Amino acid sequence: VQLVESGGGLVQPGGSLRLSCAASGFTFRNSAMHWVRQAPGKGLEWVSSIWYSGSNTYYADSVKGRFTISRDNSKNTLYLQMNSLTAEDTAVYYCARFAGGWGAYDVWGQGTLVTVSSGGGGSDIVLTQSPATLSLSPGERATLSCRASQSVSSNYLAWYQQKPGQAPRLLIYDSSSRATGVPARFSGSGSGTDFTLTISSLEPEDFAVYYCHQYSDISPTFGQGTKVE
Amino acid sequence: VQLVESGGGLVQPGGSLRLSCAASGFTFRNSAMHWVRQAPGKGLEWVSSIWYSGSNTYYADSVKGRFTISRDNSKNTLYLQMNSLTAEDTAVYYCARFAGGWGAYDVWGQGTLVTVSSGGGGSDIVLTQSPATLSLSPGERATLSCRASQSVSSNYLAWYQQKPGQAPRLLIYDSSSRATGVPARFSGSGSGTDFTLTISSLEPEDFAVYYCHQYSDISPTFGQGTKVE
Amino acid sequence: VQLVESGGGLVQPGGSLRLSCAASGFTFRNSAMHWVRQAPGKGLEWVSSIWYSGSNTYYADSVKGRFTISRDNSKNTLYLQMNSLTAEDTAVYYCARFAGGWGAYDVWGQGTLVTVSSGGGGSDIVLTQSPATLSLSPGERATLSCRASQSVSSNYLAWYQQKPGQAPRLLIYDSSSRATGVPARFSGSGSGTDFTLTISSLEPEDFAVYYCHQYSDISPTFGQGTKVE
Amino acid sequence: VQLVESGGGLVQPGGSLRLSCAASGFTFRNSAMHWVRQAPGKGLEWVSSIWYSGSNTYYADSVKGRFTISRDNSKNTLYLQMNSLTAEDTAVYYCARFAGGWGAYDVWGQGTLVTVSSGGGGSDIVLTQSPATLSLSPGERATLSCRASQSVSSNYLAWYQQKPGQAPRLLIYDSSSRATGVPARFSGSGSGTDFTLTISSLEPEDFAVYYCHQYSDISPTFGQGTKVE
Amino acid sequence: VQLVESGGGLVQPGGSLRLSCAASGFTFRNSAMHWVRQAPGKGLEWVSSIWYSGSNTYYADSVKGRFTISRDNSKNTLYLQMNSLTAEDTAVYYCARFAGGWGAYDVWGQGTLVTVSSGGGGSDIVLTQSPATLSLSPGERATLSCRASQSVSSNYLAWYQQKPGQAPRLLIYDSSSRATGVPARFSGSGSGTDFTLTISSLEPEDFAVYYCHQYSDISPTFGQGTKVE
Amino acid sequence: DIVLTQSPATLSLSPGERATLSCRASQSVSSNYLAWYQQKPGQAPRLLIYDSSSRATGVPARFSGSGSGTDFTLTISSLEPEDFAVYYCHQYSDISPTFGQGTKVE
Amino acid sequence: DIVLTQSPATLSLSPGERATLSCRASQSVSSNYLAWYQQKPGQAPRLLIYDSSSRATGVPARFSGSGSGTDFTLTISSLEPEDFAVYYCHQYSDISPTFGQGTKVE
Amino acid sequence: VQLVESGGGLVQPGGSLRLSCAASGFTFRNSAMHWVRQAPGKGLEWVSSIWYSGSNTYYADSVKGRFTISRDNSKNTLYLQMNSLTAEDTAVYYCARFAGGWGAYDVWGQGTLVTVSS
Amino acid sequence: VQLVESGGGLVQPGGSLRLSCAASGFTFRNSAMHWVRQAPGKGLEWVSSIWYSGSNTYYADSVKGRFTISRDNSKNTLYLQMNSLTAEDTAVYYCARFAGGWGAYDVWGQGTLVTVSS
Repeated sequence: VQLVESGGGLVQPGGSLRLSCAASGFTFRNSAMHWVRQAPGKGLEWVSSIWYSGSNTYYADSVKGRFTISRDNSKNTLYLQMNSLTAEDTAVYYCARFAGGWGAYDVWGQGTLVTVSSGGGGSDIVLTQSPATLSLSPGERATLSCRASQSVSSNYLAWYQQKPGQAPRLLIYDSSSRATGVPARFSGSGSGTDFTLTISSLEPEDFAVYYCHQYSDISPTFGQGTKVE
Repeated sequence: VQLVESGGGLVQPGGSLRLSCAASGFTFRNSAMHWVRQAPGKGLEWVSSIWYSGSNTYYADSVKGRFTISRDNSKNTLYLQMNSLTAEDTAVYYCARFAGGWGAYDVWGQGTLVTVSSGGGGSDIVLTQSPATLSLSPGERATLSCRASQSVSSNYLAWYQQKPGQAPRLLIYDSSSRATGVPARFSGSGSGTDFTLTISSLEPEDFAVYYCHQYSDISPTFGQGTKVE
Repeated sequence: VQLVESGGGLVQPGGSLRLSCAASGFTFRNSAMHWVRQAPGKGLEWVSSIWYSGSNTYYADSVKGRFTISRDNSKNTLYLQMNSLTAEDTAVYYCARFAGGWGAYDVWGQGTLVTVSSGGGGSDIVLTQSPATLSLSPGERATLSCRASQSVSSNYLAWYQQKPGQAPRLLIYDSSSRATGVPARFSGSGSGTDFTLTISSLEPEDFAVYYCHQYSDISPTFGQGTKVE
Repeated sequence: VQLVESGGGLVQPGGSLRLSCAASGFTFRNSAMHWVRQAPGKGLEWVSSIWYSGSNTYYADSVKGRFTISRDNSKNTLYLQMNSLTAEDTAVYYCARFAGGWGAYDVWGQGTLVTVSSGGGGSDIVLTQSPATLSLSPGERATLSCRASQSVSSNYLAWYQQKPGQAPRLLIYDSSSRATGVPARFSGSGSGTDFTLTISSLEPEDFAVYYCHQYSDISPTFGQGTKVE
Repeated sequence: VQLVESGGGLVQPGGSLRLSCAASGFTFRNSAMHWVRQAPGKGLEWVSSIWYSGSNTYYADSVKGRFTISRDNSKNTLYLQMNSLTAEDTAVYYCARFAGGWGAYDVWGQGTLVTVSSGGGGSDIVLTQSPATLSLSPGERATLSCRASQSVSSNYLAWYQQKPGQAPRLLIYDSSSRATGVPARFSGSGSGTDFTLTISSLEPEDFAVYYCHQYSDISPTFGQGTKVE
Repeated sequence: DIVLTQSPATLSLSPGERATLSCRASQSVSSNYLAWYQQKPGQAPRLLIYDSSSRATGVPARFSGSGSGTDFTLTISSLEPEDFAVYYCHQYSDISPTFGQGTKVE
Repeated sequence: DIVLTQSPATLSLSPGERATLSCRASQSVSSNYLAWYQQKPGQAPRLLIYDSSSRATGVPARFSGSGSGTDFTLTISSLEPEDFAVYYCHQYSDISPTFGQGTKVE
Repeated sequence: VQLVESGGGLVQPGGSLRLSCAASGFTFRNSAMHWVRQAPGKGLEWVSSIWYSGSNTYYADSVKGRFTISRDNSKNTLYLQMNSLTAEDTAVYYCARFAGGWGAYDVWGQGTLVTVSS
Repeated sequence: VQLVESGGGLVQPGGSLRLSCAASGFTFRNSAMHWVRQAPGKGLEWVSSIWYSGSNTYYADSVKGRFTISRDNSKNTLYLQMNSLTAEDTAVYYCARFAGGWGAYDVWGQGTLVTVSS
């Protein structure tokens, strides 16, 4: 009793790939066949299922509309056509015979790696903000840090304020330039790889999420934000 | 059926005081009598109990060895002798008749306020540190703020580092002078009412609790600390 | 330059204790010596000061009339005599040399723990009221909950109403018995560990704080209160 | 049912201390009473036992000959006389009632901290060696690190080699000076807080444990050793 | 250039022993001489020091007050008088010449083993808990293991819970008996050498360190604890 | 197997007199784990003394137990009319509990 | 003088595997008076098997001894982590007791 | 703190009978419980004992192989199953709580008479 | 049932040393007691044996004429007097109870290290 997988490989986002699984040693044409995948360093996730003629094929919500399970009982082969692939589809894909109360997934294919990527990565300057959270009171000082993995040329670093449900608002650009209409209690400083945003005396309207942003190259990146609550 | 209370008032720490409770309208000598107290803004707390001739009397753990409950049945009077008074004893004290399964505390005295205090204030310099907690990684910068309610004359402000289970360790004094043996990555600054401690590049041994301290008058005060974790 | 401490330990409320601090490596006879304490989990707090013959000795407000600082310059030893001890005095006590503008508390003792306690628990029946606050309008229904950590034998649980500046007033006892004169809109129910007080139609005079109270053992306990505002 | 403990504190090595534990709520005269201690950050450790006066008192090897357990049944009190104290006795000591098959240690005192120390608020110079283990082959290079918690004055740091069953052998002193008879393949370097021992080409006779040692003050300390396998 | 050590051996707790170290090849009468010890499977630890007349003798806190270092310069002999011995003194003791900046410990005695024990060739019942740590969330199952090196007669094994700063609390005794007031979600099982503590559904109040404890003989022992986080 | 022998089998006494009852074991009773019980006609036994000398809760002071090893005594200082009953001694020092054959105080 | 020869000198095995240890005597061991001991580093030897095949009280069943005359075997059916130690055989059939040189199971 | 007994009565030789003991007022699940019997006009005699899970149940030689002691901790009940009854088993049977060093048999059932006769 | 050993330590060649072994938990007066030693990194080696009064004490050839085994039954103590010590006598020495057909060396002392060096 065996399941021989083939296919997979490295593909670009939006591309297509077909997986196949050739069965032997059991009455394949009667067996329910599933596909299961496992993202790198993650757990098992059911993908799709197919059974006898007269039954519904089933899909996971992530793939419904993009993947197609099929079978050719004349070749004892199971297929998975994967369209509109994105980096979240990167996983090892297993074919498996489903025996339900008679063995669950009792036979597994060996699994094939499907990696969907456009060439990353990468050279991107990584921005790390600290701390993730600051609990303060009105009138107190807020000091926020942004550290870059590489030097930010021309100190092209900006700071944004974002309140819930609203678009980000420019506070500081060119590391130290306070934008027009921004109160003087906001000030930015630093150079190279070490930048700081200081709110001298917090007001009740200053409690929000703050992002740093480097625009010194063709691959703009943001920090993950510091929440001031 | 009433309990008439008397006594109480304002005393100094280490002082003594006796409360009284004269009963009428019931057979006092057969009733169990309790004292209950209520600190300003807090809830009710049982203090002591006493009962019949074979007096098996009980005390709350905090008052054991300091308070004495007693009764004079010929006078229908309940007493509470209060010795070794401290600020935690500040409360409104009630005498109460305990009816148990027939009424719990069914009769209460009107209550008398007992305040233990050695002076009105309390007019000290208040240091407020910010933030209370900083979650940071090694290599990052910690910026700690200490704000004073009044100007700190001569900038007599000091910073201390304290690790779990160890005595405090002087880092900075005179607002900005490093103590002997303190690495250069620690630096203090500020004047008047606004002081900051900055740890430029956090080492694993730098994660601890940091306190600021003003010594510009005869009432030394500390901040409540900032935990760098 | 070192301060070697000794003394401390575990004592009962109202007890007395004496701490010692032997100095070496500096001219102790001319030094200003302080005592500083730190309750478990809390911050640093100044206690007392002593200096040259011809200066004043100072005490924190809470310890005035209870603690006595002294020194024996012939033996280079500092003392702290602690009387009228209560649970609020539980702390690690430090002796420290005060250098003023030349180092603040630049030398510390290792500290000794003083614990003031008449017992170790703790195993009382804990009553937990919910919710802490109820904002309601007249005519609505208030449902107050009281949960006990252990079963309340015989359902000896009472409810009290307290208005600001007044003594508590018995509403319910034996979990479900309305006291004489209590309107029918109040009603208690429950058993074991789960008890509720229900005010069917709130009147303006019903807005107050409500406490539950178990009297099923020798250690009576109250809930912390529910404020119906 | 309660055990009220008292005593403890900070004492000099070789000093004496007496612990007491006052019982209530049970027939103390019939109960076996034990002492249990817990070193800082360690587990529970049995200390001593006492029973009826027709049985023998028992002690752990850690305390036998220096400690004396006793009881005064007329005061329902348990005692532990602690003589000839050593820093190894530093722990929180608990009194406990032993019920055997009817409850093991079912009642505990709250515990009192006993610290046996002669030092001040400062810490000894701590040496940390890294890595803990090095697995290498003959001919290869071994690089060992010793980092001090404080700067080592005059670079008074030494390196020793110890083979199983033998006394340590001096390799390097004054950080870089190679001892008499030591092959040139051993060499030390570094200053202040960062020191290194280098074995240029390992021989089979070099596989041993290596210790660093600072002698820049009156309190000598050693590293915890690096084993070269 | 030699130090010939002698003495040591196996001694009862509380006993006495004297170590000797005979020097030759150098001007012993002027040399600083130290004693250093090494517990089995541990690192080097300084014990005591003696020097010229006019200098202080020094001791480590582990031995100060019980051990006496001395010298007879007319016989070029160093002595260590070891009184009030305890199990924690078990170690190999080395005499060593201290040369400071001219060689640190450049000459060592060969070392003699001192073992302080009252036991026989059998070992106490060793309890091993596993795992050392469990990271769980409220509502989940905690399964803790305690394995004994020998069979625990009558299944006299207990389980305790200890929260930070508090005394241990009895959970289970006689392997399976749940103590009074312990919630039913705690349950113990097992026999002989294999025991288990199960917390069916963790509550937030269950996060603590858990110890097993055998009381089946005259030498009570504890497990080293499992921390549930 | 520890045999307990009580004596005398019968004691005829008046109210106000003292009754001295003896229980002797064939071997030493470990930890002095010996108890005394009172039993009246038609009723269940009642604990009087345990651990050789400890009086159970509610037992009047006129009852007192003493002894150790193999020789134990129950003493009733001043007999009351309600004290006339049968008295049993009981050793619980091992896994095979045994009782005396009883002393009838009449 | 009876010489005991153990083999092999060293056994490298993993947990769960079986260890078969052999003790061969230069002469017949009268009454099969042969014993096996386990010794861990820094500890005293501990009796495992005596009389060639008797498992001592408290010794787990996974240890078993067999053989007679001049050929004896100690078998550990399923090695546990605590079983890795040195094992000695020992003959006490005459007035000159002798030991094997040991087999280290690592 | 009490033990409620039930059962007993008059049975023929070779018959069977089950005794019950319902406890209240203490932690029955953890208690050692014994059965003691007393033949008419004779003395007290220990019969059987049961304790925590992981302990050995014990029987007097005179009942071993015929009597079975058991407990249902969820119901706080002690049982004695008596099989192969003989005229010598005629006695008043008591359940009792065993407190050892803290009170020996400090709580007794009221007893029930079992008579074996034809 | 245990053997409490004492003595040992570091001595110079030609020196003397006496080891002690205090027994409890069995009738020492009837037991045969042996000394066994183990040089560092080597195996177990029998040293000496002693039994009831009227029986022969035995010695290994390597210690015959230098070591003396003895016992004091009134104190339940076994002794080994070690004279004319040499570097080869360096070993951990164990006292042990010899049970023969009923358990060989079934009880061991914890052992004491004797080192002979100059």
